[PDB]
Amino acid sequence: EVETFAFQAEIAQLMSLIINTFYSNKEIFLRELISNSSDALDKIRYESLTDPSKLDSGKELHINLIPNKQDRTLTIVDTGIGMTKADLINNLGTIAKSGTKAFMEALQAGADISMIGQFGVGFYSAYLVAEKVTVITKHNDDEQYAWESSAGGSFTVRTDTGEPMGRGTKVILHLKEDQTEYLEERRIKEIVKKHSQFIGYPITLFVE
Amino acid sequence: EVETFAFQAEIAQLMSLIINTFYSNKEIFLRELISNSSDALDKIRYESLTDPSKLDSGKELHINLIPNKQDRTLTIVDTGIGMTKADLINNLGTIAKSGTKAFMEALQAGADISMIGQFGVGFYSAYLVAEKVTVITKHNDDEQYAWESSAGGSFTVRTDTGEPMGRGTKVILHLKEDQTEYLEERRIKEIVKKHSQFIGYPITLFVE
Ligand SMILES: COC(=O)c1c(C)n[nH]c1-c1ccco1
Ligand SMILES: COC(=O)c1c(C)n[nH]c1-c1ccco1
Ligand SMILES: CN(C)c1ncnc2nc[nH]c12
Ligand SMILES: CN(C)c1ncnc2nc[nH]c12
Repeated sequence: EVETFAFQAEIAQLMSLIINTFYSNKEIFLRELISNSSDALDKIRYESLTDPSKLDSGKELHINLIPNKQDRTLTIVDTGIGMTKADLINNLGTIAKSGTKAFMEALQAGADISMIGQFGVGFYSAYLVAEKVTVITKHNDDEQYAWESSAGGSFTVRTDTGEPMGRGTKVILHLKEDQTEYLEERRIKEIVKKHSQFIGYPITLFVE
Repeated sequence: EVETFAFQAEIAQLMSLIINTFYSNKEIFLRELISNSSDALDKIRYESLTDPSKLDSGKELHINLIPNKQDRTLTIVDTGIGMTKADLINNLGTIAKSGTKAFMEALQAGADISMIGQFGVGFYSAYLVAEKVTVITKHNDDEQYAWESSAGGSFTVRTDTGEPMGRGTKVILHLKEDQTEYLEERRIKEIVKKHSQFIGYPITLFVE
């Protein structure tokens, strides 16, 4: 069963801005997603010090970058803390409303699209390069979900019946037809080397 | 009763490096502490969406910068999530060991002291400008503590019997005698305007 939800008007606005504004420096989407994964991994690691059983769903704390040309997807996989249904539908959600607003205001004031991360909404930078984003995620306290949006003002969530992931998050970027350079090994290596050099987790770039 | 603890050898190393290395761009300590406060405020705000009673210890989410020339202190106050005794003594602690190591390695490799934040140990940047740091903190689940260190390989923790703070963290920087410019309104304003422009919380600079 697939549930369909309306983004709040402000997030829809933001998504449309990212999609519509002419902005050539798109590569920053990857720094933002890697950094999102890094924060999710910090959080699970932190929680684990006071409750070791939080790691029963897997001990390795890592980030995998997985390009697939047949499918035209770039997937960022982490084993961080994962997201609950309430995060997907409500909490993220509420936090994104105020980051959006602040980010909008700063843009009017000459700030730049690359600064999206300072406003806690870097995940939406994925729409610089993706026509569709699917997010698979498993939190310890909850079941595995698939969230999905091509923007246009709505998203879906359903319980996921794919390969079970243990704990973590997979962001599957369905790339715009003119953004396939982000499937290329030397392009991804360049981008990681330039913006994500000091991430405190191993980042494995899978080959095709 | 005052408990005295030994820093792990690696944190002592890091503290000594920050204290000893010739490095003129000291102002970055303030961006790091403001950013620490911002993350503590994000965390309490996040937790509050699933448990509103977490805010019974105060609803305002803010950052105050308080200079005092008589005392020669600059205090960064937040109402974020606060720290428990276990954070002070163990958890921070364990997380700082690996950030330290990575930060050490990057420095050998030509990275710069200003990059300390990428390695989760920006709090120690306070020793660029402070001969002594006192940290007062209250977490919902625990009592109010005073932590204190002048480096030299040890720190103390005691239960604090000062003004009760509700919930949050006060970082009191006892400034080195040659670092009093950080007590000055126009200097602090300059620094906040330059490095902390987009923080998503009101930052009030108190006057003397
Ligand atoms: C990995 O997914 C996300 O970050 C996400 C989803 C699925 N909804 N809203 C968000 C979000 C909005 C702002 C920060 O995160
Ligand atoms: C506000 O205080 C701190 O950040 C703190 C204290 C009191 N111990 N270790 C830390 C710390 C080490 C690394 C990140 O945080
Ligand atoms: C909210 N948000 C950005 C996220 N939450 C949990 N795990 C994630 N992995 C990548 N992004 C994540
Ligand atoms: C670990 N750490 C950096 C901190 N934890 C909780 N509250 C804080 N306020 C400033 N820094 C904080």
